[PDB]
Amino acid sequence: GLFGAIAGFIEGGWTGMIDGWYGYHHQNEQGSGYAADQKSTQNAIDGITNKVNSVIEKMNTQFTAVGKEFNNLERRIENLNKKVDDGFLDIWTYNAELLVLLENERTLDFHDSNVRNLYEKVKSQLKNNAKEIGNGCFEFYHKCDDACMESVRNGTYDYPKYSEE
Amino acid sequence: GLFGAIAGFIEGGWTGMIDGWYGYHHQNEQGSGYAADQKSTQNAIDGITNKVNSVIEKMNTQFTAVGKEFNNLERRIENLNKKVDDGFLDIWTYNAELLVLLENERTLDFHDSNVRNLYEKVKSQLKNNAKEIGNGCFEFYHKCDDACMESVRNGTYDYPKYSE
Amino acid sequence: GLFGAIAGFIEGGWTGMIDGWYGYHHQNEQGSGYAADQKSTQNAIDGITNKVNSVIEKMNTQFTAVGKEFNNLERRIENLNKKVDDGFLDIWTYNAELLVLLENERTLDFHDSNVRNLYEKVKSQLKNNAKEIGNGCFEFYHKCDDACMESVRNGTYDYPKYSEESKLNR
Amino acid sequence: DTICIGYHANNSTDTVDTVLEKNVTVTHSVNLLEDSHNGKLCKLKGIAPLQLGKCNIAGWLLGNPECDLLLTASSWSYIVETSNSENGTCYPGDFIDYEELREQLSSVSSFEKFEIFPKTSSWPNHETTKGVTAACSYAGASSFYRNLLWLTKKGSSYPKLSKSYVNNKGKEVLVLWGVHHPPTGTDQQSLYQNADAYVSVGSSKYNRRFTPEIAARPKVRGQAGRMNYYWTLLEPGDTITFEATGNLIAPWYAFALNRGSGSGIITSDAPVHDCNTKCQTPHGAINSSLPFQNIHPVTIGECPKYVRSTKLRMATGLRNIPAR
Amino acid sequence: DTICIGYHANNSTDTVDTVLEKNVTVTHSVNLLEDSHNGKLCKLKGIAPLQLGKCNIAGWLLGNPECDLLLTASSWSYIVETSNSENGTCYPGDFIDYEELREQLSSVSSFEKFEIFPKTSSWPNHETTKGVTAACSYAGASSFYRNLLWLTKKGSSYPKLSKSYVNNKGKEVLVLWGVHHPPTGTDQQSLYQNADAYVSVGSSKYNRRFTPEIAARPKVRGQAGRMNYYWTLLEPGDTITFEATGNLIAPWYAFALNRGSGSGIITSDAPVHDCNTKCQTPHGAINSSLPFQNIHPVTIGECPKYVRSTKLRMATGLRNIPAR
Amino acid sequence: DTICIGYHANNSTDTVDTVLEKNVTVTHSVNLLEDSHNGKLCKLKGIAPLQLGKCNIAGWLLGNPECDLLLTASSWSYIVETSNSENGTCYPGDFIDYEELREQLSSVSSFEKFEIFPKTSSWPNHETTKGVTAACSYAGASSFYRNLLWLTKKGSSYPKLSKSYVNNKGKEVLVLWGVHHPPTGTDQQSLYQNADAYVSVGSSKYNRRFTPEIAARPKVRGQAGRMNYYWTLLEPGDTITFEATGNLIAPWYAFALNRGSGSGIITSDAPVHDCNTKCQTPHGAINSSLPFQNIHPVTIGECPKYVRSTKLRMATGLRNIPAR
Ligand SMILES: *[C@@H]1O[C@H](CO)[C@@H](O[C@@H]2O[C@H](CO)[C@@H](O)[C@H](O)[C@H]2NC(C)=O)[C@H](O)[C@H]1NC(C)=O
Ligand SMILES: *[C@@H]1O[C@H](CO)[C@@H](O[C@@H]2O[C@H](CO)[C@@H](O)[C@H](O)[C@H]2NC(C)=O)[C@H](O)[C@H]1NC(C)=O
Ligand SMILES: *[C@@H]1O[C@H](CO)[C@@H](O[C@@H]2O[C@H](CO)[C@@H](O)[C@H](O)[C@H]2NC(C)=O)[C@H](O)[C@H]1NC(C)=O
Repeated sequence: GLFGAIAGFIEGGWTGMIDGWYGYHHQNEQGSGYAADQKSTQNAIDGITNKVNSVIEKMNTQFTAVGKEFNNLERRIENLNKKVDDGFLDIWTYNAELLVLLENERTLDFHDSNVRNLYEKVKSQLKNNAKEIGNGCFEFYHKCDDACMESVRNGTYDYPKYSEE
Repeated sequence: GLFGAIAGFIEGGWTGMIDGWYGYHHQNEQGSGYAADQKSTQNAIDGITNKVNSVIEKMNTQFTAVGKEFNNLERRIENLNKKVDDGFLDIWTYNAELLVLLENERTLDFHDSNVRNLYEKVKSQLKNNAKEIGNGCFEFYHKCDDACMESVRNGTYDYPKYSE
Repeated sequence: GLFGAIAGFIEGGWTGMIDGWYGYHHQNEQGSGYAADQKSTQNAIDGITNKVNSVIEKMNTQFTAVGKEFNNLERRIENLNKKVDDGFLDIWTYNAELLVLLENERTLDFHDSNVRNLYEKVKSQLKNNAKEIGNGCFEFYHKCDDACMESVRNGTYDYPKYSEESKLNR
Repeated sequence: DTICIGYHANNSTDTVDTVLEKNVTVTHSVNLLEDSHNGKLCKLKGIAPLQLGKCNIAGWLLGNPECDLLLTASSWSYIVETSNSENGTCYPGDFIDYEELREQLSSVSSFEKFEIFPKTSSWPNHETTKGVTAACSYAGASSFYRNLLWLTKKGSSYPKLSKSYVNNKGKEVLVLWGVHHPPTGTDQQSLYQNADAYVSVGSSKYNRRFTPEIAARPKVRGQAGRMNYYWTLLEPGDTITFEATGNLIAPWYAFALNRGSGSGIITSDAPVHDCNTKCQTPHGAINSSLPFQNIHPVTIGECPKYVRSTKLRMATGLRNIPAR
Repeated sequence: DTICIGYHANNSTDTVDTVLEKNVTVTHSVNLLEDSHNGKLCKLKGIAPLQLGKCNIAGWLLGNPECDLLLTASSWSYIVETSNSENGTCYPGDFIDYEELREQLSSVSSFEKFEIFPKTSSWPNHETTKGVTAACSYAGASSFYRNLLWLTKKGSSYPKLSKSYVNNKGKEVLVLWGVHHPPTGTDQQSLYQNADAYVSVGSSKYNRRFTPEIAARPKVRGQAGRMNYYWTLLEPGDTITFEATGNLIAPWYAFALNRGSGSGIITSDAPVHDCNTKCQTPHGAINSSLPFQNIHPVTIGECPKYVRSTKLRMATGLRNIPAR
Repeated sequence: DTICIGYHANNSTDTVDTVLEKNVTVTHSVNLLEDSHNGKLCKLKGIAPLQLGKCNIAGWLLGNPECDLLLTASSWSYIVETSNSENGTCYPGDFIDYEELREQLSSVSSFEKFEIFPKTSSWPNHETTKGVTAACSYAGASSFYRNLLWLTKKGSSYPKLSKSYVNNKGKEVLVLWGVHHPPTGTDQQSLYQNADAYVSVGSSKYNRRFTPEIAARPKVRGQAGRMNYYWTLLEPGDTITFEATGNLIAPWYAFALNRGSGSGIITSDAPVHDCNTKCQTPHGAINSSLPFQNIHPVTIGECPKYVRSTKLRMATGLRNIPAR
């Protein structure tokens, strides 16, 4: 990844999380489970849905486009006309493919960036009250319950602390 | 944002600062104020200025371009000529619009990156001598005066510290 | 740099490392030396190679392209023909240049990203057992020999195997 | 107690391509390239295309004896020639500006066929019969075009003929006629009677005089003589005048034209069926809202931009990594 | 003691678009799309355009009576026809290669008109008067083209005429002329006096022999007869020779041409004014250095590339968030 | 004990350009723009080009006396005209559809010249000698085209001629002829003994009558007379017939054509050399696999896309910062 999150410091994705693109695991004394982040997943969908629509608008459709006949003394005109059709075909085929190739790179890097920005929104929310294991995982110091979890995946932590060295 | 700085971990901008693009606040015992970074706003301006000029050079202007007449038995040649004009017009219109959309994306993310890079240049200059609050704010541990502030927004801190 | 790594927090490049694009330099009690990272240098080469080949494929060659003659009463047809040639030359010249400009940006920002990602892959392997100096350098707290060095540029550090760090940490 | 940040993954096997890497499995993607047609030629706006069959434009417009099915034709969504459209000009000769006339039928949605010079009242002083040929035979017998009339001498006499038509149809009238060119001065006499004949045609914008080009030529369909076909679009209210002392193939039927963009001529061997579409190609119809299609360049209606691409799948989701 | 890192903001309400998000308020941005014109047709390099008015190229060059204001014209920056430029060829007939002649005028910056064949000394044996028509009436009375001379028989005699001109102007000489086609053989005699006449014209690269196409046609502007207009660029040092036994509309005035790129012909109803510009369109002039403009495809001078876009604003500053 | 992370560097001075910054020194880069040629015109597929020299296509095909070296030409990879190819039509006149003929020759790889109407056996009743002119002089004496034959009257007698040829070559035959247009009726008789002459020519797809356009014209290469040159492609098994009562420049030698794409005509003053290449340009050959070249638009073979760019270098390595 260009931001090293996806296929990076978070080696894999969760087939278990099926309600969003990005989310949390959270293992508690009350149970496990998965939870997708509305905030960030919606923004992506709106962004991607917008990217696709922008591409389509730009590629105007094609109206009645038929060919022309030329007699045996109009070879220069027949070839000219043929040079134009193949000329425009070359260009549009180029633009079409080239555009997808580029945007696909931008889209995958987009998701990468999103996962990264999420991880670090959590990290700067917890600070001391937890430690970074590895695979994008935080281990709690102050024991957080199901009610407390939903305060983190909400952008509203509270930081009542003590630690445990 | 792509780099999560602008409209990210720094929720808003400062209508205050008007002498640059990026900068510092700094609240001291001697007062407050704003100060923009010459180093980074200059590079950004040299860059954006250059991106614009590059785009313009590529789009070669348009000299004398008039239309042709065709009699009633030249309808095929007339339509060919028409297919060429509308053809090139479709392509240039598409390029022009498509290029802007793309470079605008590149441009906003360019700024985002610049804010991010500046914040972490400071963070790697202070380390223990300050803590990260939230909105890209550093709280000092060792009390820094106006003379000391200008050493940070200078790239020349000194790191003499304590407690903490 | 878009990622602040190259020409950023790592100010300079190493003319001494000649076997790869990115790598390490450790300084040991057994000695110094340079070493390129296969894993990340190969993935860059494969990607860049791919980028170039993708570019060439899109720009298909040019077969027999000759000009046409016209008599003094086909000046409209001659100018239409001339308009189409100059017309397509303008576009293809544009694309060819514009494409390289963009991809050159993307490419340099690509390397920048790679250096950054490597640095942070090491930082996340070591954590406490070393302290960040500055120019992408890690100072050890637990004394790492040639054997241990290779374990880091291998992605297989053994962190818990170290609390001698905790000792030197103060 | 712990909490982890991760991303989505699924069983999707859709792959896309980027500039740095190919065949990258993703979670979600849209297909931009339409590659599925109908294999059928369908109606457009509820109106059926015109099948020319073994006849081409010239065969249809002149009235080749082999194209009698097209006599009824009045309106069409688009015109269809096949691989077997060979029946056009049955008597050997040139069809002046044929390619241009075709270009004109492209923007014609329908017409009203009418008898411009009624065969049985227009030529009191000339032989309206006898104007048949083995080249244009129909039902084993020598015949001729349905829309043209071969005027010959009436018992060793071919008086100067003059005949005009004023356009009252408030539309354009397509008038076709022919000029005959015999092999020898003898045939010229047997047919016309005047050795030094001419054909003159005049309208408000059309003025041209034709003289018999008698010569021996290689036999085509048994014919050593030639016959040149002409046409003109008579503007509303304009008059067209025919003068001749021989060699004139006079108009019999003409056409009142109704213009209308979006129409055209296509070459296809795909069958016609009772369906309706907004997009038609030689290979078949297309019901799609994708921006692209690799089926065919030639299009009639509202269609996706044609491209040579084999694949245009654009990524929407993220890199798919189940790592089970 | 604290220190914060942040970015700029202001009251700017400029919105740009990106591929991911539309209407994004930014702090700075340049407009690339020029959409403001002058509403006026202006000079170019200090030289004024040529207004044709109710006349078109044909009328101007031929000398149509309604186009007498243009007789003075000698130099122009560009040529301007309007919606009412209908006075061109007052006597019905074809202007052979008219669209081609126009294409030639497109690269002409000026010329020097002159009497190639002086009307009162070039034709001693023919009727130089009487060559007028109701189709070309002027001041209520019958007249004719100012640059052409309709020759006729001098009292029941039309002796073969020969008349050449050598190009000593050191430039191209545009020579125009015509060949008259009467309706009946009667008028042919009344006009020319030889029933079997001809018109031959020959230079170093031009050789053609015209013959009267006597026929009856619908009256156009009260004329059943026709007149076909011809032309040719005579090269420096080359001779042009006219021979005729009738039907010749001989050249009276000619044009010594001056080439110059950057010129052309436009169609505009906008008024001409005493201003200067480096860019001209049919809608008006443009004073801008922007790369693009959506005013008009047709352009004269140094102009921005025309584009259909409504808005082409590229961002230079950052996303604007005052968050008051 | 410590460990640092860094990146590559070297003495490389290659600079590239990006959108934000110019002249960026990098470690590695590839050049996409080919700007080096050969200075020489080379073979293609082992076959050498055809040097017209001081002759052009016209001179070569008609058999202009100055073009005798080309009489041996049978096969070529591509045709080369020079800056001095001024020897074509030596008797003044139009070469009808000459640019189209050149278009045809572009897809012709070789042909077999042959004597369609043998001089000393085809015309028992017309003068086969005397058909010479100073305009087509050769070796200080008056001569004529090699592939053409100027028939005249045989002792005050020009009987109507008729001569046909059947295409048995299993290819298309290129047939060329001419029609002569004298300056005066006196010459017409001296040449043809037949004041009212015509030339008729027809195959299965060709039919056209030519008539003497007697007239007085400026002398071109000492000739007030003119000669028009015509051509036709005779399909395999098709016949062509010639009838004339005068003025016919009869075909003497024709050409059986061999088709082959990938050929063409170029204009170049670069020398031919015994080398090979897969890409040829007017400036020289190109041995490269680069995607682009700024050498020339005109190309023959498999070549890199032409572009105006002066530099096209794309970065592969990273920024180069030795910082010694
Ligand atoms: C209609 O077209 C068909 C196909 O070209 C003609 O049939 C051929 O005619 C040629 C020339 O006489 C013959 O050599 C072939 O043997 C015929 N082929 C077939 C399949 O019949 C037919 O003559 C045309 N009829 C008319 C009236 O134009
Ligand atoms: C100059 O142009 C005007 C405008 O076309 C001509 O006026 C027309 O003349 C025709 C022929 O009689 C009339 O039927 C139209 O009604 C006229 N239109 C108008 C608007 O007046 C005029 O005849 C032309 N004169 C010359 C000498 O060319
Ligand atoms: C072949 O081409 C040469 C070169 O153009 C001709 O020589 C010119 O002939 C003209 C007309 O007689 C002279 O005015 C020029 O001065 C000649 N130029 C040169 C360089 O000699 C030559 O006449 C042509 N010969 C044939 C047989 O076509």
